[PDB]
Amino acid sequence: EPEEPEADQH
Amino acid sequence: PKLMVVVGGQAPKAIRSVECYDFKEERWHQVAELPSRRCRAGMVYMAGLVFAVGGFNGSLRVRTVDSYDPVKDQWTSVANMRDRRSTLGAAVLNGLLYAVGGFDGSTGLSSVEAYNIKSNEWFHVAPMNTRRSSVGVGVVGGLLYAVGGYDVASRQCLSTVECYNATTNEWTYIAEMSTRRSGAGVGVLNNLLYAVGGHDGPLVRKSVEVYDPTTNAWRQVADMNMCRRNAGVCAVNGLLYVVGGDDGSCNLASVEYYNPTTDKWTVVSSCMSTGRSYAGVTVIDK
Repeated sequence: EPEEPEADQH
Repeated sequence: PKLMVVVGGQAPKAIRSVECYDFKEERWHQVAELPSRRCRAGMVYMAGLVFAVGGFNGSLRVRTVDSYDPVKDQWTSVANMRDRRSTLGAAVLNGLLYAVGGFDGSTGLSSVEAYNIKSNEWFHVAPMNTRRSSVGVGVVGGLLYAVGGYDVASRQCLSTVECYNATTNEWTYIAEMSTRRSGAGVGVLNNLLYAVGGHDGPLVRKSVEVYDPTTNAWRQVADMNMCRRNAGVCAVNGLLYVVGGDDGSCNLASVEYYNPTTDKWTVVSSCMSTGRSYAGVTVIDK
């Protein structure tokens, strides 16, 4: 899964 | 005599480092490291211990909780939360530790759970009105506030704020902030609730605003010296300290403090061992 915080996922 | 404690964070990946700032010596120190790498965790001081709550280990979002005994300089595991929570806010209210919102690896959370240290148990309480990941929290006047954050349902960074009443077990919207702030630092100083920085998409804020519960109104104060999202915030000796964070591109090693009598932000001369964002920050007795 994406390592970025949710606000930063695109 | 206080110490500021900074726990974990990204520098640029999740780290174990725990640093303490001694205000009298005016120096930073490394103390016992976290048992496991963590960033995006909640952090509180309760019952003489520092609680590190949830977070992200660089791979997975976690439901782990550990407590730090500053006298013994030792970390100990406490009961896991019900839910994985990363970029949550954590606060103490009426002797209970609340884990508010966050992200479980799938979606942002409106759920909230509370920890009873007497029984070492977590239990859900009423959920928030809105899902909020990267949410900041603060307690003032016997109420818990959840400030801004990110709502995946609308794909929006949030200007709304809600307040939790533990007597009625209800979340209620309060006055809206002047702007959207995901990843705002939140602190309480002289009966004012501070919302510090944050971002709206790639637009990282240096602005800061304050909320007065007695008037249910927000107003802006002086801008910080730099834009910061995901900074740690604490109040010490009449000042509001803002620790690290990032400007959307780089992690910050600097700390700056706000003096509400002069309405000025001052950068602290001594920085942390490295730039770190998403670090837990609290204050303990020395």
